[PDB]
Amino acid sequence: GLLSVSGNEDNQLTVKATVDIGTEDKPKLVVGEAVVSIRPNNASGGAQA
Amino acid sequence: TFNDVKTSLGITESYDIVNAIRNSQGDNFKSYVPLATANNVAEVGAGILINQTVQNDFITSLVDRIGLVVIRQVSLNNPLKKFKKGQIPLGRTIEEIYTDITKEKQYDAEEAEQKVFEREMPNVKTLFHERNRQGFYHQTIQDDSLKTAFVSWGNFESFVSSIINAIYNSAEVDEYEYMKLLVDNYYSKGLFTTVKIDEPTSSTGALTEFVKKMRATARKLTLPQGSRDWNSMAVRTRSYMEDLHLIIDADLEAELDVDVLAKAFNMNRTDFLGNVTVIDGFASTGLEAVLVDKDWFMVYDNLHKMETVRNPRGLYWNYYYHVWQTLSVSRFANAVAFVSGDVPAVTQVIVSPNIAAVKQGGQQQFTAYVRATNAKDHKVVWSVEGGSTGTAITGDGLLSVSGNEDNQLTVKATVDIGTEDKPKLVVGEAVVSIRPNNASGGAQA
Amino acid sequence: YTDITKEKQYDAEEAEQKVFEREMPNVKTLFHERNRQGFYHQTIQDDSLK
Amino acid sequence: TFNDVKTSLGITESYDIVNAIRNSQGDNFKSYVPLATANNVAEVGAGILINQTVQNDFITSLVDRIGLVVIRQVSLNNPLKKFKKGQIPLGRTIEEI
Amino acid sequence: TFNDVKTSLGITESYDIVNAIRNSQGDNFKSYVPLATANNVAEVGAGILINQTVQNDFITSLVDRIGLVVIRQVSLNNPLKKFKKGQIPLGRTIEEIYTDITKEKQYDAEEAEQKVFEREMPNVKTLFHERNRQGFYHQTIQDDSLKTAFVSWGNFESFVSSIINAIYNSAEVDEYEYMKLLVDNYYSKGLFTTVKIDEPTSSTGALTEFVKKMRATARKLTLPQGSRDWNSMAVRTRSYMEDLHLIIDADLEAELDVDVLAKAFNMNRTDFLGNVTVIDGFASTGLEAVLVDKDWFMVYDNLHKMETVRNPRGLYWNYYYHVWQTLSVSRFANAVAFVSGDVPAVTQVIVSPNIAAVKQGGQQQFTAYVRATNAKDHKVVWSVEGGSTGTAITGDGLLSVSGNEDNQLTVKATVDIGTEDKPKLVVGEAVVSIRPNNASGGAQA
Amino acid sequence: MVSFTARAKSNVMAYRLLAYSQGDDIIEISHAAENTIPDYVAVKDVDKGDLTQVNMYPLAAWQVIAGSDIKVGDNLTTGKDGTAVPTDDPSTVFGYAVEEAQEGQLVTLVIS
Amino acid sequence: VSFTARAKSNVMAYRLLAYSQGDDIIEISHAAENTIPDYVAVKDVDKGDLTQVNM
Amino acid sequence: YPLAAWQVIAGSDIKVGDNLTTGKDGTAVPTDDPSTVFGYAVEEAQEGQLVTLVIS
Repeated sequence: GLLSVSGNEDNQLTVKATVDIGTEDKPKLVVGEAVVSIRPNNASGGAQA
Repeated sequence: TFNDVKTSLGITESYDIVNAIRNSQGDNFKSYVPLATANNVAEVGAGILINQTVQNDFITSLVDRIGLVVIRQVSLNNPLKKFKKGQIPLGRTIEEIYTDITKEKQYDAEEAEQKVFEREMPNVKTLFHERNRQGFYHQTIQDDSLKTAFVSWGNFESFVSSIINAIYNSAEVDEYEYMKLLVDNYYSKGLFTTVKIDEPTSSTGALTEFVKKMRATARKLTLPQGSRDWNSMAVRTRSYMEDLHLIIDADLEAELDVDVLAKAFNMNRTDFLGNVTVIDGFASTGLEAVLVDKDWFMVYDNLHKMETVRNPRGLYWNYYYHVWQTLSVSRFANAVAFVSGDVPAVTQVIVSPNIAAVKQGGQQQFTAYVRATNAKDHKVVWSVEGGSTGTAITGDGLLSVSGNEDNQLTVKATVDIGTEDKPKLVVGEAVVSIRPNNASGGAQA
Repeated sequence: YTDITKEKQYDAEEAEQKVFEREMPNVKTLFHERNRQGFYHQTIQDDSLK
Repeated sequence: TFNDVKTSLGITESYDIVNAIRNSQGDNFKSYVPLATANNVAEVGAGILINQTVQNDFITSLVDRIGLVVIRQVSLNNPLKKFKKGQIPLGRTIEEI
Repeated sequence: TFNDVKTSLGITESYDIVNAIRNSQGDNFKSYVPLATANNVAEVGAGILINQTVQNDFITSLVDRIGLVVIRQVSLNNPLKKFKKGQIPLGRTIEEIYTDITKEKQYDAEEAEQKVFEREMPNVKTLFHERNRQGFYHQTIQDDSLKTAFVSWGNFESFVSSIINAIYNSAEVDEYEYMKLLVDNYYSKGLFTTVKIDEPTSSTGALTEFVKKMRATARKLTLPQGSRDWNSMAVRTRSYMEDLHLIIDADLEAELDVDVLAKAFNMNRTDFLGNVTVIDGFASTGLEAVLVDKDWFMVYDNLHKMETVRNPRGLYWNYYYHVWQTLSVSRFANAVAFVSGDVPAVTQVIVSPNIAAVKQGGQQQFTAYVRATNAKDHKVVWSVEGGSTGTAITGDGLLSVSGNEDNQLTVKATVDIGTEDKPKLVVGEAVVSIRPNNASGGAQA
Repeated sequence: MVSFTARAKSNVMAYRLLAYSQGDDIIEISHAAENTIPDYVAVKDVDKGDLTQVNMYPLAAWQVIAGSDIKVGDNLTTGKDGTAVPTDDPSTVFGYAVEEAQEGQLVTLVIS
Repeated sequence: VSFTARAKSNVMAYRLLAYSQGDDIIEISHAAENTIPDYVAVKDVDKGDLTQVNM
Repeated sequence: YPLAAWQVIAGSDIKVGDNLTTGKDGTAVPTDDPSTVFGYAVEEAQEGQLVTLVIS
């Protein structure tokens, strides 16, 4: 559940918490949903280490 | 700051009631069919998570506004708060002192000729407790920024206070947890006078028997004459019925409320199993219920204050609710554990003189109380341990110190349970300070 | 609806640097809106009733 | 006047709750895991039999003191007390008629 | 807690008085035999480093409690404080200006004929002093933890107050030490005029000779006509007995009192002249006494603030006693040192007018004052460094400056101590700024 | 940390394992090839012609996209698209999982 | 950072350790002879005792 | 303090991406023979200038 946003994400994100119940032949996905507003910052970045 | 939010956000519908209503035909949902605005109610019946700005009907350019802000001033009090014993501003250690009864002597006035000034030491025991909790509740309140969310100062201030109240709530929640910790602690140490019960969930009969055991116990703990049992200090004590507090693990309460037709079904007060409190599980196994005196809790407040600080760079305040407490268990008080399933034959042996001081060449009778669960006879093996001189203890607990013992002695009361291939030694322990005297000696007779 | 805050251990040494540490409160919200709007039309034939 | 007293003096633990808590994983004892000072509470939760002098934090040379003494004024009344019929200062024999 | 602490924790027992008494026969310790509790007094009365728990004599369960807390308030003082020169709120540099005497010339109108307007510079010397100390005292007060150590507000408050007082004591101690530092510093730089003595702390002759030299020196320091020999600026000056202060120590004081003043009929003929004080000794090896003018010290206050701040999270106060001050020494003031240890033949050479600013193609006269502690001639060697060539000193301090310089110049004067394989050099220096000479030429004949 | 400038040369995606090469007076970066040991991890999307930076620091663990299901303690190597996948060939191991991850989820890793 | 380890068999302080896996949680034991160890014990850890690895 | 990158005086001219080894006086110089490689430069540097590159 730790969300990590890229250094250049420009769009609204949806976070889902899916629990698969039933069987693999007809999976049932119970989904919790949340939304994330992205905040600009002009932080430096690219690659690390 | 969102541009696309669905009203179904996070909602897994089992069915669409709007669809169900319009597709009904004199059956289920029939009475909703005439509800002129049911569709609206159905759409936002659960409210919405994100307030998507809605335009006003009649004039689309006007915006519907927030007509009401509800500050939910909800408290979360510690269900065990009633056991707080007050506070201690200065110092750290608490010394409990419990005196006890004295044996009756026969009124023989002839013996009284010489026995005036006879010494009779009182049965005084002690127990110490110390401040052991010390935490705090850090909380930032981003002042000034919040002023854009509220229109009225009344709402603004109400909100801020609810944050502070939330801090207080968290303190209460944690106290609750620490008090449960004390129960499980005391339990893990085998210091409860345990009672072996059969897991109620396995049978209504077992469940019923459990209640009888609790009831019998509850009575025993309140017998005016006292009984030594029920406490790990083996001191004679009683309890008043209103002092009893039965702690229920979980659903067990309900299970008894309904399954035990002959007890729980016609009660809700002190008279029946004492006072009853309910928790959300002991989570320590065995324990399904705990019965203790109101004086069993040594909860004292040592520090309660909120410090604050204003950041000037960032417009916010930090709050530091500091909570220091003495959290402990008053051994001396009555305390019973209702432990289901497999238990030890003997939970714990109690040596009565926990702290003894015996002279070189002097003696000290010790008494062992074997807290057995199987109600069978057990044998106590008395032994001296440590020390200098090989001095020992009789087979009945009479300690005899040599005329030249120079070291601290340990007195043990061992009860061997299990079998000879894997003996289990339940041991009661006591210590003896040796008192010098320069008494003459060597050999006798 | 505000909510509880996690207890932190009173370590005064850590406190040397952690003053002004930010701790956002667990605040959640929920919105409700006027959704019913109907009326009860009723004729009373006055005078005739007399 | 002792020079070596264990906090476990006379205590046969069925399990070590401190160990149990740190070795828990979202199961039993889960709610104790966040308790910032649980270890202290677990150590002296039952109190101690012998007051081993404890030094003050911040200044080791200072000694923590006893801030409270509790005198347990507990009575043990005769449950049958209500049947006392009074007293007889003089004489010895009672004649019921 | 420290568990098994012994009463002997910091004891280096020399003969065990308990046994000395125990087995005493005709020996003087026999006087303690009649005592009933001598063993307990002998065992503990020396003091207890670590408080170990003691149970009550009668009830082993009860713990004996402390019925008296003593806050030992102490105040320390800087004896040298009286030499402080006051306070300077603003600015920083302290300038000390001194006009020296001149040199007699011989009357002769044949020369005067031409030299009517020729200029003759005043012999002015200048010193500057800078702020040196800017340190501060830092003290944390952990109030709420202290509250567990004290059970009375009287003791609590007394204790905390004491700590703050200790901060001020800290300052007094260090100020004292800093002024001593100035003495050992100035000494380490060879700036005291050295007087050779022989360990007052020895024979009465050593003491006596010391006294003689002291009184004699004091006389010299106050002679009406003045002298250059007591200064690091080597300027002609004079001081009074009211200015003179003898620093020394307690050892000397006692020696004087007992072997001299006690016998003297006319005490004023052997006591020390001028004002006399006592310090705890000097750190510099061989330095026995220092005799200086009251204006030798150049100590000024720059800042004395105590800031206080609360840590709301850690629950404590931080006290910041900022002590800023100027710590320096006047080299114009008279200053001598009485040294018992072995010293250099020359401890310091003072050179010229110091700050010079000779114009390109010019000429200037430098000089030297050799502090010949061991009374030898000491030839002075001169040198010029920094420039190319055509610039040099004749050997008599007369500097001839070339037709073009550049670099800032330094002139040197030196004395060789030891042997050619151990050529220790005492070197005096002076700097010369070169004023541009606009005279033209380039190639000549 | 020690930062330096590097240019993507092939649509760098966040949380992917990265490799690098010597380019036109600049270090160029891209997703690490399958079955090897990566040098850097992306934490921002950087397109084929985009110029960015690299923050140097001996990180204890990386958070990368799982290329397949991963069990706690599994030794990991590069997979398709620079994702991390379970392996057993030491020479391609660059770290190991300390937590469970399903394909497409982030998996924390400890470098070796 | 850190993570939970389940030990494996009587870890001693200052000894070189190596990781493995079993039921779930990473198992820690003394590193085998003649190889490269993964971690250094800071304290003694019992056979099946959970603890932390301070990365 | 395990550094991932160093700043070393260039013993010659170094281009970005060049593998580096020890040179005269312990300076960093370009190489091509794995074994001598201790690090790769991340920036161009002229002789006498510091060059910063990752270890590896």
